[PDB]
Amino acid sequence: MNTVPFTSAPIEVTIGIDQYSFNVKENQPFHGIKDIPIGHVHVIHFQHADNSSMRYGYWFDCRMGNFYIQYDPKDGLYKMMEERDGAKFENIVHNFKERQMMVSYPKIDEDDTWYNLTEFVQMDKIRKIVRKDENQFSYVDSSMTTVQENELSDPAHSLNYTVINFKSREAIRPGHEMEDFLDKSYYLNTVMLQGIFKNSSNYFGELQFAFLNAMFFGNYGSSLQWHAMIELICSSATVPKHMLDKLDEILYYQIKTLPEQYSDILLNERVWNICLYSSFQKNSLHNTEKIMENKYPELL
Amino acid sequence: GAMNSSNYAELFNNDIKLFVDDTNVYRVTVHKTFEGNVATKAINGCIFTLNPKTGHLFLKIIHTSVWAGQKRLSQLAKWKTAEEVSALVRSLPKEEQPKQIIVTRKAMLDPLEVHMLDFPNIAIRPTELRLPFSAAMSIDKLSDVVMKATEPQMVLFNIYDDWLDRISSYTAFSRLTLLLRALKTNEESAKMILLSDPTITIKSYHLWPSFTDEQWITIESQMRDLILTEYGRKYNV
Ligand SMILES: CN(CC(N)=O)Cc1cccc(Cl)c1
Repeated sequence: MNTVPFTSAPIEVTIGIDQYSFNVKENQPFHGIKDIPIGHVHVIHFQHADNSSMRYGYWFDCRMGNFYIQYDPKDGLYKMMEERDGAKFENIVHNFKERQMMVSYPKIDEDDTWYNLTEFVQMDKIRKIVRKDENQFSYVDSSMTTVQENELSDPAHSLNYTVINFKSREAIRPGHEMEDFLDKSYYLNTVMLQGIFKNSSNYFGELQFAFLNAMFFGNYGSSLQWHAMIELICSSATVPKHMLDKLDEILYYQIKTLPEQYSDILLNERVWNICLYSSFQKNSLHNTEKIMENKYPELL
Repeated sequence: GAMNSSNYAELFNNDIKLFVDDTNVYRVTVHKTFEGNVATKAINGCIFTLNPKTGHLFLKIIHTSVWAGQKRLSQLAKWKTAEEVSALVRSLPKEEQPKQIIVTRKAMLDPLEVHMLDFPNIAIRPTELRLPFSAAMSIDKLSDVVMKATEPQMVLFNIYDDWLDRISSYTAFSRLTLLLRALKTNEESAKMILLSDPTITIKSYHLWPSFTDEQWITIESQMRDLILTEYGRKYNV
């Protein structure tokens, strides 16, 4: 069980840790989050009480270092930092734990939600999408644009998701124009899976990371990426059966976790109707179709 | 963006552009089978690709053999159209290639865009105008070359005959669209108007009769009357 301790909480803020959230008052004696499960990536995220604009947060894996949060009054945000002195950090954490100044990651034992949402997400792949090599953790916020968005303006602050474009030479083999546009299997299986991602686990990891950034930060370019990666599979006539079964589980837990009040903005009507009802895979996503129909029948 | 009444005069500027109409690519007769079911038989079709500034028409004849053994023919027809338009562009010298291609039906946008990926600087545009190019097969010489074709073939015409010696492109296109709209709304009457006077002939190298300026004004008036009427005979007004 790992711990992300906090120097202080000088400004009133709603703090999220994965799918959980709690409110901290201005100058409340809060000193961090303990009992964080080992084996998964995690995200700790912030929304200030005075500017609900800019949700921001940090992806991290406690196996990669000892991380803490300290509020910077110049830049005006809670910053994640790495402590290289293990003795000092373990001692600070033990002192905070003894004084019961930490909240406990409130995982129900029966609950596999976070595992199911992060099954294929790896910290090393996150660090290639979010390039800041001097840190072991990754900052994301509501406003960061994607490489693809930038092409249509600061590169150091971009989300380097894999560019997917259905009307591109990468997607369309000369001489197979109609074939490749109407059945994207070659673009999925040769270009993306064999060529770029190398395996379906890495593809699903980026898909899952894109969804989580959309949900936690309202990051619009991440929502675009998530839907594009869904659409590429659903629009392929030839998909390994293990991938279709895994996609159904992935999407089921994503739809299950989405806040009902955000389904209006976070769910693209065209993609989902195409994917569940017109695409080659209209009959291959039974669990996802069932939850979508019982939870968001309006969109459809 | 889309071509509409507001940006109409762009058609006659000096940027090369082509209209593409796919209406007559996939043509069938519907008939009954011996068992009393319904079947279709394809007949030869054509792509209508027109430079509205110069009158140059590239009429690619689509021979029924291209459909043999294929499924979903109405869908395939759009992709075949886009393949042939792309091949035409590639066949033209660089200085003759269009800067824009305007498709008369929006369902041609994606097929043509995908086939033209190698030409990122050629804009593919829809239009809000309801152009009457489907009536091109009511022009006797065009229908005749399409029906007689025994294999795929490209035939070149000037759809304005020699009109540009005496009138501007704007006026020529307006005359063409009037003639075609008439032929589309009441083909028999329209053709009666054009041919009623035996002494006005069609030159061997032309599509339409050799009217004088004064006779074109009368003809054009007769076509507008026909269109208004039919619009009455239709809506009863
Ligand atoms: C005390 N250092 C600041 C310093 N560099 O002296 C910050 C800090 C590190 C680790 C855990 C917590 Cl919560 C606080």
